[PDB]
Amino acid sequence: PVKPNYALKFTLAGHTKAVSSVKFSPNGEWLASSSADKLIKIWGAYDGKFEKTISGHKLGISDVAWSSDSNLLVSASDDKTLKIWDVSSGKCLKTLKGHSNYVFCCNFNPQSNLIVSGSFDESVRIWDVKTGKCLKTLPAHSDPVSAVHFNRDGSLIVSSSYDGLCRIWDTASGQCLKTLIDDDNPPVSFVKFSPNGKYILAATLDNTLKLWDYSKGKCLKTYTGHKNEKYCIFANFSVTGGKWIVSGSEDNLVYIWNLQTKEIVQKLQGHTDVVISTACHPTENIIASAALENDKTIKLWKSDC
Ligand SMILES: O=C(NCc1cc(Cl)cc(Cl)c1)c1cccc(Cn2ccnc2)c1
Repeated sequence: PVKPNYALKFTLAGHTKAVSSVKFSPNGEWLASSSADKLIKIWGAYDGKFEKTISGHKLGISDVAWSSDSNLLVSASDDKTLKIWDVSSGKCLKTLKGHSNYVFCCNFNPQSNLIVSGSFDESVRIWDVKTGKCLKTLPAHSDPVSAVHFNRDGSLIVSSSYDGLCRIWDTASGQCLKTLIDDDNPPVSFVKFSPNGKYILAATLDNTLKLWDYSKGKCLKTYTGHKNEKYCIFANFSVTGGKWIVSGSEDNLVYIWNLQTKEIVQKLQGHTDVVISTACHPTENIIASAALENDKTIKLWKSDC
């Protein structure tokens, strides 16, 4: 497989405002979406069929994340709070209060007993799932936080911000172990670990994605061609078939790169506004995508490799 062949299979309509994020469940059954319309929705991952709507937040939602057993959800909202949800019942189990401004990004750790979050108050907080109380507050940045992610065994946390920085945090201690500085520092709009945990993928608002060896502090790969200067766009590692890099773009397209050669191998067309979020299915060659206010739709593409 030197090139994939993703083609549209389903289009998922429902949200009455801009979509903010989409995520696949670990067991591979479901797709979850958050939106500016305060709502969370669940969809069939193979058939694109609507399942249910989960409500509660008093303002818009920017992000959502699955637990490892596909039974819980955490969400980050403009009401300065996070909420933990039981997917089956639709009940709100906990309401994480702490941040003093918009909560923008969230994630479970591999063990799924902890939750990390980033906020416009320029901080990162570590929460306990069962008690719902905050364990650590990290003075991470001097600008809004754009992304937070656990590594493979949950021992590390990576974060990014509009201040231009990427930082590695020890989960147990809460100490700052590393700070990534390039030749220049444009705002970092996204970051996350690699599946093997050796690398991080970082995006900056100068239309550029990069692969970093964080321990040795050097850039290994660079990916360009798309447009990204205003929005924090998600990016993924595609591992089920060919080894690609997936990301949205401000020109209403989904870009797919060959991880090694850094070549654009496929560009997906269909949306009518900025593509803000993408995700990759855990066992099948399926990609999900979502778009902003003028579009409001979610799309499911499938490939043979
Ligand atoms: O780009 C956005 N706002 C502009 C912005 C962001 C920050 Cl952090 C700061 C400023 Cl000043 C302006 C945006 C809004 C809603 C949903 C997502 C998708 N997403 C990405 C990560 N989590 C959700 C991105």
